[PDB]
Amino acid sequence: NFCLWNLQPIQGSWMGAACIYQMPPSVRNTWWFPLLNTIPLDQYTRIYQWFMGVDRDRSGTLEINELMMGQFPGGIRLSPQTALRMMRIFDTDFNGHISFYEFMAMYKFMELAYNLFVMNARARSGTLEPHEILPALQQLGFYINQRTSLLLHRLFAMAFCDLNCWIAICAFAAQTRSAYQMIFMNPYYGPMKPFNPMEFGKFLDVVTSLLE
Amino acid sequence: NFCLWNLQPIQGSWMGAACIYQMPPSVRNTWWFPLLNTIPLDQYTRIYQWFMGVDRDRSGTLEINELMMGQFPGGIRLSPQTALRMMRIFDTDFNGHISFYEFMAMYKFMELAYNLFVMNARARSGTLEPHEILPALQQLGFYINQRTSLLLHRLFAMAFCDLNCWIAICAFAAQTRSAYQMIFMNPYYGPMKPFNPMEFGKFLDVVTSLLE
Ligand SMILES: [Ca+2]
Ligand SMILES: [Ca+2]
Ligand SMILES: [Ca+2]
Ligand SMILES: [Ca+2]
Ligand SMILES: [Cl-]
Ligand SMILES: [Cl-]
Repeated sequence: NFCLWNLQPIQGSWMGAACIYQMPPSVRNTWWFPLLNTIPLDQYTRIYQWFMGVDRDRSGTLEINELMMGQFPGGIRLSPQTALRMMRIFDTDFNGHISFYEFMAMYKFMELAYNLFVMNARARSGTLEPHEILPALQQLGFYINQRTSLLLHRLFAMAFCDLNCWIAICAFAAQTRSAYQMIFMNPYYGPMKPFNPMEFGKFLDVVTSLLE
Repeated sequence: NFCLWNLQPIQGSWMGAACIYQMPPSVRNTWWFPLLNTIPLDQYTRIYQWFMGVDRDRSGTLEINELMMGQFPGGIRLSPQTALRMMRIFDTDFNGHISFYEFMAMYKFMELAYNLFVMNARARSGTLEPHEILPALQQLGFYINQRTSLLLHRLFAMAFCDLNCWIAICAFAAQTRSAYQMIFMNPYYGPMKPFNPMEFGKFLDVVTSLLE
């Protein structure tokens, strides 16, 4: 719009630059960084309060044991496997710690996943049946096929897939996205191509098949 | 040598061409095809006898249930997961059948893996301890790192890794090789680069991390 009363924020607004330049390069370079600009300041304090509840030794950081022990929004809990996936996604420094800014990303990611869970649990509230996994993952940007969606339900769930199992699936898909980023940063594979969600979906189908 | 008495066979000898051109394109195009030229004719009949023992419905082909039920050389047995990996490696036609030529490859692969198992089970006969997995896989051509070798022992074994568990590991590494072949055949990633075992080793490290 060119309407004065309805002006939308632009990506990379000058007002955010101060904050952005102070952030660690690892954080700024990562595929999930744009999650950070979706969070209003007024939710900052809520997320920070949550962070404090998970940070059991008050280190100002989250370690894998804290993720395994933590309660997250919507009653989400993480198995040891899933806590490790969250570390591999969000500890972009590879130091074994999740910083507050890294947790903010993880929190938003979990809230996106939770929203799609509730939206796609239509046959039975609080569970995803196998046929609901495909659309929920597509909505999140993971363009997989039916074969793959049924394989993920089988690997990560039982009849139905509860919220925790859904978050496990989403963490696997996101860790594969990080792995993809790492692989294609290797200069052996030529100049880095822009991300193509359809091509990445095919990559995710293939890597999923390696899990069985 | 230029010695008449000690002439070595050359790869792609004219005498094998008749056979090679009659083979299905899927088989000829696959990364494991050179396994086939390592098998002398006199072992043909032994492998065929073994094939017949696994082929329970005499279809002239092996299906996944036959792999799950089959006994292979060295007392090797395949879990459901590993039988499926063997299908993903060797059913290059994607028809759900392993042909005799596809089984020949699988048999040779298993014999290579079995030989390295016996060679590397030094601390205790009939088992690989975690530190023996790294050299055995390097000997097979899979250039992984220590982190990865210990992750594979953890994922696929217990204290020690028996033969069947080792074959499971080898099948995972080989299925990842097939996956790599498939991924890099996609024209999105540019002209296909020649295979580089060191670069592939790094790829295997990364994909291994996705299994936990
Ligand atoms: Ca802490
Ligand atoms: Ca970190
Ligand atoms: Ca059969
Ligand atoms: Ca076949
Ligand atoms: Cl589909
Ligand atoms: Cl190493």
